Amino acid sequence: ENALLRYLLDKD
Amino acid sequence: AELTVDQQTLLDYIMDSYSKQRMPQEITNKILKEEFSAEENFLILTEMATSHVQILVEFTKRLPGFQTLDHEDQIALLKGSAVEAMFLRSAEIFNKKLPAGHADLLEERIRKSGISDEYITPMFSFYKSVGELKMTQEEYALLTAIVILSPDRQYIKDREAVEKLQEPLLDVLQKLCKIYQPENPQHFACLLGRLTELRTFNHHHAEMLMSWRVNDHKFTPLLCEIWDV
Ligand SMILES: CC[C@H]1[C@@H](O)[C@@H]2[C@H](CC[C@]3(C)[C@@H]([C@H](C)CCC(=O)O)CC[C@@H]23)[C@@]2(C)CC[C@@H](O)C[C@@H]12
Repeated sequence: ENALLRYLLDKD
Repeated sequence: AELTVDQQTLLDYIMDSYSKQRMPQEITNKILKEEFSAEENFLILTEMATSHVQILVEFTKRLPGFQTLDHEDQIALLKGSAVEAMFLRSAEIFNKKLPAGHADLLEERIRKSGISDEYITPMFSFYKSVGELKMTQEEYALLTAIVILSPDRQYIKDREAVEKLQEPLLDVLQKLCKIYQPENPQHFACLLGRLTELRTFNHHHAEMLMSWRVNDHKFTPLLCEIWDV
């Protein structure tokens, strides 16, 4: 899922 | 001394982008002041790594062409390179130029921080080997960029798209190899070698983790997610 990583890629 | 304009532009851009973010002063001097403890070291070291990851996602977000890729692939490239990239930085940090400051002290925290000296020994052997290569900031920057931009990562759907973005970095690093060290070369080949090596180091790293214990402290949410657990 990588929910945190995703969030850091879209608006940091 | 060749190096076309397109290549110099990429290099200058990458170099610019490479030295932007930088580790927070708080977390940094946190290794000078404050003291020992296998659990405290474990927390510092883990705090930085969590930082490094953040800086890393920003660096790759502004790597030429990156945002142009499929969104899923970007994640895969990040998840796929986070650890290896960390290894390159570890290498960069450890060998070459000792500013007579905090870095030699970081080694100490790493030693006895709940990490098997049966792991730190080969690891630090590696860093000393990459050290023998006497690399520059630019070589570290490109390697990091090509490591991140690997088309052969387990989940990417469109590898050609990533290739188009990585070749230019590859062409530059190589031409950069002839320039700084033409005495041999092989250097470019050897550099790509270390790139395959740390891929196997990623494997050991994944294993050393589940045995990494320190009292009962847990890794930060991000690390647990990127380092898998
Ligand atoms: C056996 C080797 C140690 C060093 O490579 C450590 C990493 C954790 C992340 C660092 C502390 C890196 C740091 C985040 C760089 C910060 C910066 O950008 O200046 C450089 C040294 C790294 C250990 C503990 C944990 C991960 C393991 O695979 C290697 C360990």
